[PDB]
Amino acid sequence: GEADCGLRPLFEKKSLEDKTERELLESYID
Amino acid sequence: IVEGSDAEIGMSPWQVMLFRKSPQELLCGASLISDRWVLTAAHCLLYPPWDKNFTENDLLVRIGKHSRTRYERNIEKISMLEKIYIHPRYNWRENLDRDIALMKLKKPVAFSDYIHPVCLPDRETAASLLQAGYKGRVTGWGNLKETWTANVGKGQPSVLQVVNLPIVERPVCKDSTRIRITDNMFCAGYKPDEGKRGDACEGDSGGPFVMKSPFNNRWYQMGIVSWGEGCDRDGKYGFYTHVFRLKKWIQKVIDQF
Amino acid sequence: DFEEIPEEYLQ
Ligand SMILES: N=C(N)N1CCC[C@@H](CNC(=O)C[C@H](NS(=O)(=O)c2ccc3ccccc3c2)C(=O)N(CC(=O)O)Cc2ccccc2)C1
Ligand SMILES: *[C@@H]1O[C@H](CO)[C@@H](O)[C@H](O)[C@H]1NC(C)=O
Ligand code: NA
Repeated sequence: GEADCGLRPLFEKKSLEDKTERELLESYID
Repeated sequence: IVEGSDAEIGMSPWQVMLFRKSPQELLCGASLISDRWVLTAAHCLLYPPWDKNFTENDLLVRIGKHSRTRYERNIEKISMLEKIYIHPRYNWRENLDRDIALMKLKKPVAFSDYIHPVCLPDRETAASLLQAGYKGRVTGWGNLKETWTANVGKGQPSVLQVVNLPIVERPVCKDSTRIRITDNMFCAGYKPDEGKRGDACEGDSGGPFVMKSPFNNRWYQMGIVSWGEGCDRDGKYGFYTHVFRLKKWIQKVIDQF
Repeated sequence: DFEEIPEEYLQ
């Protein structure tokens, strides 16, 4: 179906997170 | 990027560099949205007052880069442009309203570990994520300070920079600038009382303001670095093209062309 | 201060 997007080969796709994405997600739950 | 930090390798696989051919210089950032389409700011390409009017032949697009200056032979791909499309009601006269442009690549690029497209948001995503107080991310190879001492101060980064910034309430955005801001813009950055800093700066323009959805794990481009008054000034905010509000135009151009 | 790229791309 829809083309793959917004999942980085070296991060999401290997279940690793970048140094500062946790900061983005926590902003959602204040 | 002011007050940001080095990106990790492959942290922004959709980040594109707009490279001027002659002289060789960094024009603007941009983002990859499919194998043949690139999104950027209109004002990177066209601004009549300074007789700025670039052309398919005037520019190269560089995809997959980490270093600002190196030719990263193994990793980056260099493409030529087939055609440029600027939003027909882009207002360069008074406020940079609808600061958006598409670029069609001459040939498709092969994706890799370093080259991957960002998602564009649907109605549901845009409604949930574009809320005051939520943080997005800006990346680019633009300047590290507004101003600096010539031939001593640094300057320009050597690798891609990243900063995370909160979206700001529409009332505060309005109060901070004498410019007539429209519904095709949002502003982000920290408020004077918050103790953190950060902003885009010269050369970051046209690059992506992205956010990550916690429910599907995908990255969405919500904004495009558009304009601001200086870099990282107290009581000032960066303004971004509102990608969702302008999605119908994007949709038309890609479908028809 | 850019490294030079293949001149095929610079025409
Ligand atoms: N702090 C930020 N996040 N931004 C975005 C990244 C570039 C930053 C520095 N760049 C500047 O400070 C120069 C100029 N500002 S301005 O306050 O003079 C300004 C603001 C709004 C305006 C609307 C219409 C016409 C002129 C305007 C001029 C401008 O934004 N830019 C954009 C940029 O730096 O890419 C320079 C520019 C404006 C319009 C066309 C070409 C170049 C400002
Ligand atoms: C810029 O250049 C293009 C192609 O040369 C031309 O068709 C267009 O009308 C120009 N636009 C402006 C505003 O100068
Ligand atoms: Na500010």
